[PDB]
Amino acid sequence: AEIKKQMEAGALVEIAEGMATSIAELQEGFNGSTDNPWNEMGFRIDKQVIEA
Amino acid sequence: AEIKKQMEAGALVEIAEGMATSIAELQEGFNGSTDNPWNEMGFRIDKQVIEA
Amino acid sequence: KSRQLKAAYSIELAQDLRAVHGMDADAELSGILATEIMLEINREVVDWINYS
Amino acid sequence: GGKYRVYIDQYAKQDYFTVGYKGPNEMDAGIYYAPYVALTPLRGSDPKNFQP
Amino acid sequence: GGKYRVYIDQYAKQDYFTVGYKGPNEMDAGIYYAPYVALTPLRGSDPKNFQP
Amino acid sequence: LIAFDICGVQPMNSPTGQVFALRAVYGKDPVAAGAKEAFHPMYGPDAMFSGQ
Amino acid sequence: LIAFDICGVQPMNSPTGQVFALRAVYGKDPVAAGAKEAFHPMYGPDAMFSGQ
Amino acid sequence: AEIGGDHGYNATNIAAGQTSGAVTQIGPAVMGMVRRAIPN
Amino acid sequence: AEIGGDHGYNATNIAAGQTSGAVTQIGPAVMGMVRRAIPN
Amino acid sequence: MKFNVLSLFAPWAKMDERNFKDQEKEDLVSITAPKLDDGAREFEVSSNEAASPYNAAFQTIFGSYEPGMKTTRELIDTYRNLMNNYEVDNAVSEIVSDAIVYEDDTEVVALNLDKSKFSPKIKNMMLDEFS
Repeated sequence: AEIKKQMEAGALVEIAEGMATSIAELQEGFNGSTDNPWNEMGFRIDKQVIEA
Repeated sequence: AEIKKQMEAGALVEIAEGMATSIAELQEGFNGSTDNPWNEMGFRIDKQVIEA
Repeated sequence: KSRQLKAAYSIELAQDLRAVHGMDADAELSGILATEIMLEINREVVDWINYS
Repeated sequence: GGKYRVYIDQYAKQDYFTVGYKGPNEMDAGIYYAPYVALTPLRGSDPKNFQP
Repeated sequence: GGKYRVYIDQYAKQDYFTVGYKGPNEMDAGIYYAPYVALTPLRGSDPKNFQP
Repeated sequence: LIAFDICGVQPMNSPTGQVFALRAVYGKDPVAAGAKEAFHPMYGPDAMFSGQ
Repeated sequence: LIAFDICGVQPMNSPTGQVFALRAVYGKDPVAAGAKEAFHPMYGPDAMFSGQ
Repeated sequence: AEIGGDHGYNATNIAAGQTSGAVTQIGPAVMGMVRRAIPN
Repeated sequence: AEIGGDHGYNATNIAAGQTSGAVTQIGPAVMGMVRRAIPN
Repeated sequence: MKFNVLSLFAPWAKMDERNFKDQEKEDLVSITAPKLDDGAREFEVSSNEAASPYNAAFQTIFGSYEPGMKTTRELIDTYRNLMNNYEVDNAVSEIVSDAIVYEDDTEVVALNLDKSKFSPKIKNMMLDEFS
């Protein structure tokens, strides 16, 4: 609620942004494993069973 | 000789076994693991010379 | 400015995902990552508008 | 009314609307996104452990 | 004698033989070798010294 | 009575069946407390995750 | 090599496989220490069981 | 008597095909799989 | 961390399709059932 | 799980299934080299004696769409690039013109049932289908 109040107030509002371009050279040179890595996404699983 | 006698005795049995996926899967520091290099092999060519 | 994601996936998992569930899921991981990037842009556009 | 294109902000935090204008041109936009590079895949492996 | 298949164990440790049975029904053999994955090749090169 | 008008069936022609499901995730560890669901319907994308 | 001439294979389409067996039993309890079985290469029938 | 027995409602045992009776099972039949939709 | 993972070689867990990795299994590929010979 | 039921194509598959079964029922076996000369490209499947699961389609998918396909992609695009070049366009247009023709009040390529057949009733129906 407090956050919503500050948002309504215009005091603190939504934002998102891309990464500074210096990473462009650093990352092309990774191009995978590194000290300044890209984060990761994937999936897991689920399953259920039902007795008759 | 002593080993062979023990083998005849049934004390010691010839065995071979594979690896758990859980081990092989993370060889060579994969996914944060370590101290698990792959076993590896290559070859060597020798030379001999004669006199006619 | 840049935006970028890592898949970080193994081998045996896909082999089994295909044999067991009919999915290689490398394509699925690709999907997820690319999807997430597009979702993120959609929000940046909206969020920047609301901000401004 | 056949006049405004209505969209749903599924992430509204409270309850609000934004009304805006977009012209037939790209200059008459208010907000711009010049992508230059987008959703470009990377494929390979890390041969040290040879994972994808 | 037309009765038993004859095979040589080129690595026999000393001197012995083993006799056994396998039926026409694959399920009935005692020993079950059930390959799933075989000879998956890997290849690439080292990013730091480029050895293959 | 209202037999099954709004109910699924999945007839179980064999008792004690099973059903699968899959959640997409983000945060480098599909099996971990705190891991987040990429497409959970109630939540937005973590745009910062792939950005600055 | 002596490949598999003397073994069963039952090639896999799974990381894992299972084999089920039926055992004829007797003495009113299929699961018990001391339970008896009808078919076994090294045991005779219990003639006094159905008998006197 | 030859009986079916039952499961303990232990998802593990159900998944494994293990009941208290005379015979074990192969495992639960597959009733399909559910994935979430991707937002527009 | 898209890890295959594995079973603990605990038949219970194998049968139930339970592993340490990202996904679970449907079941262990049944390969038939053994009957005993009936003597002559 | 995601079984290749192909319910929208399955009624066609039924014809293929029958033909396939005949390949197994028929005695076109005991062939040293794997019976083919020119056509579709083979990929491995489990294959061990009777190992022909639906996953065979999936193994085929796994082992393809990269080898073969990339080559194909290059060849087709190349051919189109050649097609749009000067005198390539002509050579093909003239070849096509001669190969496929149309003319006023004439027939077009057509089925010619002038050799022995089981029945004229069938022949009439074959002509109807040809059209």
